[PDB]
Amino acid sequence: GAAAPSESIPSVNKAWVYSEYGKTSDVLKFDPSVAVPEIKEDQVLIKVVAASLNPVDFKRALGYFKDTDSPLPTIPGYDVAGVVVKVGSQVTKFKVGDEVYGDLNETALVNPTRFGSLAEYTAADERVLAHKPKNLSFIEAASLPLAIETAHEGLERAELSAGKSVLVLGGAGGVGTHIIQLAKHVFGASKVAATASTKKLDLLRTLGADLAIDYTKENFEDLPEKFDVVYDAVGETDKAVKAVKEGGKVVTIVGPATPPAILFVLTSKGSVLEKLKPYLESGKVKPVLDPTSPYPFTKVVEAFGYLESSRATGKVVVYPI
Ligand SMILES: NC(=O)c1ccc[n+]([C@@H]2O[C@H](COP(=O)([O-])OP(=O)(O)OC[C@H]3O[C@@H](n4cnc5c(N)ncnc54)[C@H](OP(=O)(O)O)[C@@H]3O)[C@@H](O)[C@H]2O)c1
Ligand SMILES: C/C=C1/OC(C)=C(O)C1=O
Repeated sequence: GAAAPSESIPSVNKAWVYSEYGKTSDVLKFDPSVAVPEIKEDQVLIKVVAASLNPVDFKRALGYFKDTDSPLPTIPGYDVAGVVVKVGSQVTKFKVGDEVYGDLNETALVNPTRFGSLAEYTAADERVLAHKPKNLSFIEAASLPLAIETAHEGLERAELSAGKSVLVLGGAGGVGTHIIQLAKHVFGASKVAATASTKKLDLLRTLGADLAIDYTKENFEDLPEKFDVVYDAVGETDKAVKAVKEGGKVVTIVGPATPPAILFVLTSKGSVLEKLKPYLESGKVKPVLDPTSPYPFTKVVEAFGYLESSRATGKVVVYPI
């Protein structure tokens, strides 16, 4: 990884952009000539290969955290996978040519970058990145970071550990599919239960759920079984706190949290991806892609529309970029 010739890195590129808050179907526009971000000293520039969408992208675009957002206009997209093309003077972990992936924004809700991953090139902090596992495609790798890190962090916050039981509310989405796999294969849960609708129960079982609960037919909180950990990924903490054992832990990623449940917002860290590398290399934890993935870079508006339906199974990914 010698530096790229400087004239080989463009100063403008194609990206999706919005200049005012609103629905993606109204505000999200293709711009054939936006600035490539200049990197800071602790960042790398990446040639984006694939990007995933997350609900935060559209909630952000609606203006839900405008008071702590970065200035408009915005190029959306948190998740990235691609190839390093430039490294800042303080970077030590990556060199030009490294294949990398991560969630760009250390703090999702406070000063996320203006220059997101739905662009041909993007700038990323060294600290949010990890080396792409050789056995994963760029589509697969881009699908992972925000969701798998949120799954991981919520399970750690809930103190999950070997032999304990866990109930996952929303097992079939970007986050939930990882909550199940991590709980079973990384945290050593003795029993993993999870909720989804009728046609998604077999998927939950395939990912490691011992008990798949159809929420459209029955109410988990009325079951006599109670769990050491309940991880709410839907926003049902009122009910979640009824399913936990005394002294157990309930976490949510959708607020507000009814005590004793806690809400948190993930911190994006490349070190989490690195910790999980061996599970990703062995296939014990797999990426989960929605059957409609990938969407071409021309179809980003459609990709958001599908995500906004709340029906995605695993991840919506954009490729080729
Ligand atoms: N606080 C944080 O750090 C953080 C980080 C990431 C995400 N989030 C938030 O967490 C939530 C989940 O994000 P995500 O990326 O996993 O979303 P996602 O992929 O859009 O979730 C879609 C899935 O949700 C399932 N679902 C919807 N309502 C359900 C219910 N009542 N019960 C069980 N399953 C249900 C759907 O399955 P069915 O079709 O079977 O309903 C679908 O498979 C979002 O609100 C997001 O904004 C928070
Ligand atoms: C990615 C971060 C998220 O944080 C909150 C509170 C959401 O709803 C998100 O999607």
